[PDB]
Amino acid sequence: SGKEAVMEVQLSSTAGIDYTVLRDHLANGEFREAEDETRALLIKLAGPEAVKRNWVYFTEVKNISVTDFQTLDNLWKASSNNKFGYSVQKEIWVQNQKRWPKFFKQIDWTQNYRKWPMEFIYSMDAPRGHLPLTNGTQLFQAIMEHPAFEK
Repeated sequence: SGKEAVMEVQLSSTAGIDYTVLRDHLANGEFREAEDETRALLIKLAGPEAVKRNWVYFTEVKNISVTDFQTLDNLWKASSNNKFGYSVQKEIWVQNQKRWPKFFKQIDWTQNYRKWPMEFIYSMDAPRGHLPLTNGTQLFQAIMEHPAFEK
């Protein structure tokens, strides 16, 4: 169903975050824009200091709620026949023995080191775990180690 699946997802937030824009991108298959929206929300979610400077410190992922993360992940999973999502990324990372460059290769972020944003794959043709992005490396870790997926 693809586009229909994204719509079925319940859109919930501890922090009054309006996921519709993302949802609408992800539904209509607008992965590039969805990625950009995703980043922007993660910033807003990390709290005021994060928003002021406009990137996120790995420390601040602690601040982001389970629900909000789960919502993002649900949508990304939904838009992708469960190929995309933070949780997916954790799975692929754990499956590669938490060994980073093995993982980065399995996620086709190297296929070199794919240059953003022209050189990335924003489509259903992308490998499982290719999206979304999160570009050191402690940040991305903190996300996956987050309790929303642990589980």
